[PDB]
Amino acid sequence: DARFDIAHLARAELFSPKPQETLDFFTKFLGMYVTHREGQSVYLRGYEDPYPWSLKITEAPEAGMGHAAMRTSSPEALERRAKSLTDGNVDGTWSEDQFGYGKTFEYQSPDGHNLQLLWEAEKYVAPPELRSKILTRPSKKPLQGIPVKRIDHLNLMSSDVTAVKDSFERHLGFRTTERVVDGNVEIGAWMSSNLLGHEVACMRDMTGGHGKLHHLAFFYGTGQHNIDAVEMFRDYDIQIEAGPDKHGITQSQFLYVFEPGGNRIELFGEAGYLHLDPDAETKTWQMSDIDTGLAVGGAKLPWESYFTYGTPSPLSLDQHIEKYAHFPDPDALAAELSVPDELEHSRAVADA
Amino acid sequence: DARFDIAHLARAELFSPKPQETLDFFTKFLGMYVTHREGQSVYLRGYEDPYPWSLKITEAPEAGMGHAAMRTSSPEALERRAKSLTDGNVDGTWSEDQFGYGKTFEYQSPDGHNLQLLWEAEKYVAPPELRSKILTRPSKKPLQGIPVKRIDHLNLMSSDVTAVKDSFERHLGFRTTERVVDGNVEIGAWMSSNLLGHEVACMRDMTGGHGKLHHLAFFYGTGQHNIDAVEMFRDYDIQIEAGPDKHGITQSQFLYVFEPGGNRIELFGEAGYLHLDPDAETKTWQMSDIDTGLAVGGAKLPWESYFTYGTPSPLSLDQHIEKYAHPDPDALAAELSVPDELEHSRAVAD
Amino acid sequence: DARFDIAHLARAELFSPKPQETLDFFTKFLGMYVTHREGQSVYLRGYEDPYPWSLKITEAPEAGMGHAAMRTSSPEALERRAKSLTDGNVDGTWSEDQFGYGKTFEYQSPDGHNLQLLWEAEKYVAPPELRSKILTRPSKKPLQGIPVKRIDHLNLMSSDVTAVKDSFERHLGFRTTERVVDGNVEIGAWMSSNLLGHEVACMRDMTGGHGKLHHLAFFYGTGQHNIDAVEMFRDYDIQIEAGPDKHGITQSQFLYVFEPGGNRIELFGEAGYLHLDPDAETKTWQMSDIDTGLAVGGAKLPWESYFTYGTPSPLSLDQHIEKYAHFPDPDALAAELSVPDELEHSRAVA
Amino acid sequence: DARFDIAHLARAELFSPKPQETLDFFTKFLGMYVTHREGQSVYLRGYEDPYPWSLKITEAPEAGMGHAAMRTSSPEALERRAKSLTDGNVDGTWSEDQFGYGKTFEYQSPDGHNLQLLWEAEKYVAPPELRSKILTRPSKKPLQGIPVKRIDHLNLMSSDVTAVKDSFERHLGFRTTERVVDGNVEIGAWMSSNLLGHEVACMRDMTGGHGKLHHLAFFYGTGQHNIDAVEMFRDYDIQIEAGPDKHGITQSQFLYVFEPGGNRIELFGEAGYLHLDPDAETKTWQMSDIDTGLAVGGAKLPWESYFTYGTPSPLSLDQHIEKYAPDALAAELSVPDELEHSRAVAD
Ligand SMILES: CCc1ccc(O)c(O)c1
Ligand SMILES: CCc1ccc(O)c(O)c1
Ligand SMILES: CCc1ccc(O)c(O)c1
Ligand SMILES: CCc1ccc(O)c(O)c1
Ligand SMILES: [Ca+2]
Ligand SMILES: [Ca+2]
Ligand SMILES: [Ca+2]
Ligand SMILES: [Ca+2]
Ligand SMILES: [Ca+2]
Ligand SMILES: [Ca+2]
Ligand SMILES: [Fe+3]
Ligand SMILES: [Fe+3]
Ligand SMILES: [Fe+3]
Ligand SMILES: [Fe+3]
Repeated sequence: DARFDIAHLARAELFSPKPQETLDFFTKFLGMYVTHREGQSVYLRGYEDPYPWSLKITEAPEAGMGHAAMRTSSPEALERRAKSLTDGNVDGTWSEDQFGYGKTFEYQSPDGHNLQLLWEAEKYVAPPELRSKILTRPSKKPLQGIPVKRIDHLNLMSSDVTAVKDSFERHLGFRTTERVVDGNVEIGAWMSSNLLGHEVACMRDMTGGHGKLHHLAFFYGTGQHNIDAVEMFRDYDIQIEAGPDKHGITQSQFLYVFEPGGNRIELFGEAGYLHLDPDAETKTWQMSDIDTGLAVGGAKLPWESYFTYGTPSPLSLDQHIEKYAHFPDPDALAAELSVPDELEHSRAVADA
Repeated sequence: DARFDIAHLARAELFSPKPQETLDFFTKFLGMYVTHREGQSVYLRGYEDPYPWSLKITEAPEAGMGHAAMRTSSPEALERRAKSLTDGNVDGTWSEDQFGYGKTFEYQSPDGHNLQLLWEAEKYVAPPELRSKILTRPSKKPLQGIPVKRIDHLNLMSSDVTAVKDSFERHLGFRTTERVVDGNVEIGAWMSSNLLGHEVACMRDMTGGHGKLHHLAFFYGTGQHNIDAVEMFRDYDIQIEAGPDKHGITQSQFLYVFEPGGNRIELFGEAGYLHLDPDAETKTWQMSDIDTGLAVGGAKLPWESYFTYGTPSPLSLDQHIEKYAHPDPDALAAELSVPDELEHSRAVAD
Repeated sequence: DARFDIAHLARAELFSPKPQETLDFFTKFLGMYVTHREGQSVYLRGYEDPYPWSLKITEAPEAGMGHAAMRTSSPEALERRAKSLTDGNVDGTWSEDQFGYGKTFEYQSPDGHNLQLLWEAEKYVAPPELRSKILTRPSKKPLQGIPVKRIDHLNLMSSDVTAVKDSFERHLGFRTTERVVDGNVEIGAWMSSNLLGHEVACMRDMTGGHGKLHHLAFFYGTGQHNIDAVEMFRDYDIQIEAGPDKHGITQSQFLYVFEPGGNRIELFGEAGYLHLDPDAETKTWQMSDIDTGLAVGGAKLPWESYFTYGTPSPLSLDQHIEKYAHFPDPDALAAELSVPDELEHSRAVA
Repeated sequence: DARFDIAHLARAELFSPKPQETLDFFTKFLGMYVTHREGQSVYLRGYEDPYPWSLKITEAPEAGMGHAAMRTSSPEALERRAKSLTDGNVDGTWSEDQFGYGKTFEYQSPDGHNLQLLWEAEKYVAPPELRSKILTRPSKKPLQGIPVKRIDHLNLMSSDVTAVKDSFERHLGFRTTERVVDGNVEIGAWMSSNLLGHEVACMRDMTGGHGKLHHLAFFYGTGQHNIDAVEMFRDYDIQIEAGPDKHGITQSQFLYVFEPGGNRIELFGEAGYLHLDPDAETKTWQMSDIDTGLAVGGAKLPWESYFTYGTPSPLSLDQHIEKYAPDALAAELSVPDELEHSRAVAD
């Protein structure tokens, strides 16, 4: 019974070709605290992240995810999960080289995403002047930007959603709370080891790419903060993809923006739907279900980015939107033909 | 100085070919109180509308606005406004035939919209069991749907925005707070006689049509109520056009839906930007300004309805969206008349 | 490792001497669905409660909690927890007499609270016309009142908080996320088996009573809905105890009211602080810590009800408030002397 | 017909004996822009204040209101209002000595409050990098604190509420939208020249004092910003008096705090009830009406500060709360018990 072996998503690393601008996004707009700098990397936490960092920004020639690490529910759970992966012929490596954390198992998803498992995590203790009167809160909410509380979840792009889902289910004990299917093909899976709808999702890469990041998400817990965040991004020249609105899938209040390095960042409002029922069936969204899945309100997710752009991208975001909006390309048409039309021409999709 | 002669938008009448479904939308979803029924009409108010009705639903073979009435700030202001219109060769009629109101001056905008001015308005008094402990609140907030407080504003579609704007400015003393221009052509004007951004707007009908209703708006004052409303509309099968989001123009939180009779209804969240500065210049939105004007967030206003559909429509809403989403030489004529920064804005979906 | 054996709080039963008024509170104000009636009981769920009921209202001569049931994470977990309790000399009984559920283990807390454990629970299926387009949502959000999504948590009053806490920790595998201490005495414990701050809390009965209910809580997930709920309760004559505000303890947005039968009901806004860190130390609130624990904002929790009234009460709520506000009683003064003054004269207490 | 002669509340000046801490409160917590410094004063605006300042912070030995200025609807309206006041034997002064503004009429309320009228007001224009894409918004919302949009309203404490009300009604053309009465005594009056419930209120000073400031208020327009603001104030050691909640009177979402200099500041959420009906009767709140007037929710307004403390105060805030938790008893006997022992009052 692996169900309870993974506790939560501890941290993630973003690659940025504009590391200072990425850093300024996370500090000046999202009010994250800087806890460490070393080499070409800067380490940040939200004010309610429990460990010394949840986000690592690393200078790189391209955008994308350096890794994501999940924290286990015990040291024994870490041994059981690492052994399951090894016995499943997954190549792993043991490391202990990150500030604030100990012994870490590194491996790749079936599509090449860098994933990590750990137990050993230091509990962040604030300097006295940053301690909160709220005792569950390890540091005061900053006075900068619209500050995020913590990391929320990860959305991976895969050439094969089922292979990534089966890895999380079989080796990590995750359940799939919700998925989107087109005939017999899984094009999205939302997975969790706890009450959350998901901490890890996987969506089909319609461009044939491998091992990409769709988005990293941070948590506000309040829908208004997405309204405040989008008004900030609009007036301070950050590109907005879609939202604020509410996904039918997970019932999460969402806002998607592009940080200056080109990674897609999601801001999450109200937690939404907690999976208290311990043996709920997977909810499967068909193409007849699909419209509400994307957005309860009037929001339209752009075809030319949402369904096709992740990081690293062989094209700039501008070049990507150009190509997939046809500003035809055989690649763009291949993507269009692989996607079912109820999804492609949904009232919750706009095609530039 | 006509600046202060119009107090507010008192009421509007919608025509509906599905009058019971229209009624059910306003009572079951928007929790409006029914205060009267007469002939082919039902009369409603939101719980903070001050007079016995703000909304009249009238059975008709087509959708659209039967009329809108503005209340003046005094009986003398009513005489001054009616005289200004008469002296400007606007042909008006005096009537006194509506429940809850008295003497009314009826006239047409330059584009044929049925407009009215009145002073005499009964103050709604609730039955004892519906009185509020909040003394400015004339009736308890209902326990039905996501209830609207009151009427908010009117958006008129016109072949000629400037002619409609000039009428409100010159004859009613309105100021234009904000407008959208493309070269020398005004494609929208937002007009007010008070601190509100607007109680009356006028937007260019890009199909060349005349005298249509773009939308009637009702007020919540809370952005969350647009979120609650859109979830209600989504799960109870009302068509949603755009929002919830926030218009840069007026800084209003908006949600646009179609009531079953085909009229566009807007739900307004937070009041937004109050015009306290008594001599602010008109803010002119160009096509370089335009994206934020439509929506601060990621909302996309559909080309195929928002810019082209109003009531009455020579086409059904489904037939309209079919035609303007495609080609039709009429749809292409509309596309060529609209500037591309507006047409291909990141705040427009085709 | 019992940590993961309990999944969540499935349901609770309230006793009411005004059963029809209690039912009207939960249906007309809180928009709960009625799924079953049997004997002198009615069974209700919120629109996102997974089983056919989360709330049972039972006619009785006094208010209070008939029982609360927790659902296990497997059938094996139910056998393990029942065996732990039996091996600990706790008297249990096996039953299967409730609509929508199967085999149930009934036992009493160390202070006499009726607690139950079960695995077998039917999944509620709505009639076709009440199914949601939101596939995690088993039934549409109703158009009545400010509807609650689901049951949230339980707050038990005990003569001995530690005895109740040790039962949940040792027999059910709960962790204590937060607690309030006065010297060496635990006067509150907040306990969870999952990411929630708590599904079960226990607070010290300062009157020397045993086995009472402090409150049952339902979930909105949205702070505005506590604002909407309190405005509804205010204008429709429900007694409001405190809030809306936010507890420092759990970081939960709260509103406390009394349902007409005399039970204290809490409405919860935003989920607040999720316990993602699997081995966080218990956070201990002292009397120097205390003010923020009660309320982040300006809310004052009334001494004369919050700290002293639970159900069943030897007095009516009005008689209770009379006695503990001294409208002195040696019993009221005994309660005052047992409570530390930092708690009693906190800026978060009136 | 003076009804339309006053447009809005342009600005106010606060006195502070802790001028730097007061400044830090308005910049670090409330995100106000500093536009000028001169002598012992600093000038600030919210990002949607139309003129170069709405707030002036002035070093002084005691807290309180230096002045409040209302903007008229025309230059002629300024001449008419000034003439009405002088014809009523009110002592007025003409001045033109403030940054961002021109010709000003200064006078005192019947109770000694420093009030001003002006027409001439410069329109603030942001530097290019601070201009908003929202064209009605003259400067970007700052990235600092929970920033206020603009000044909202003023609440004056008076030994005689009726005398202050009569001045605003008869000389400035304000209407009283709502008031609280006890028998034939006005305990509160909420006054407006526009759709707002009020831009000026006056409440009875139960201590027998004269000419005090109860509070100055700033606008968010969003209830959540009061929630965000109170959490900020709680964790950064600002004293919170009451709220967040909603006043039945005006239907305004409110939060009351003390800035470090001792002045009471109110943060306003949703605008609430707009007075569109041009000839609504004044709504009179009795002592049977009273509970909802104070707070729709569970909020309790503290007797020991809310009903008795204003600036300048002969006592520190701490000394005031100490005393009001013969003078305290005189205050208690003058206040009717339905107000004093309301479920919306804490002692
Ligand atoms: C399209 C549905 C969905 C749901 C939850 C997410 O966090 C997300 O990015 C997308
Ligand atoms: C397109 C800008 C705009 C602004 C305010 C409105 O009420 C509206 O309907 C439209
Ligand atoms: C006194 C702190 C507290 C915290 C959370 C609750 O749900 C509650 O009822 C009380
Ligand atoms: C006590 C009622 C009330 C109403 C509006 C306010 O601005 C205020 O400060 C007080
Ligand atoms: Ca296709
Ligand atoms: Ca064009
Ligand atoms: Ca039974
Ligand atoms: Ca004591
Ligand atoms: Ca003089
Ligand atoms: Ca008294
Ligand atoms: Fe996501
Ligand atoms: Fe509108
Ligand atoms: Fe509780
Ligand atoms: Fe105020």
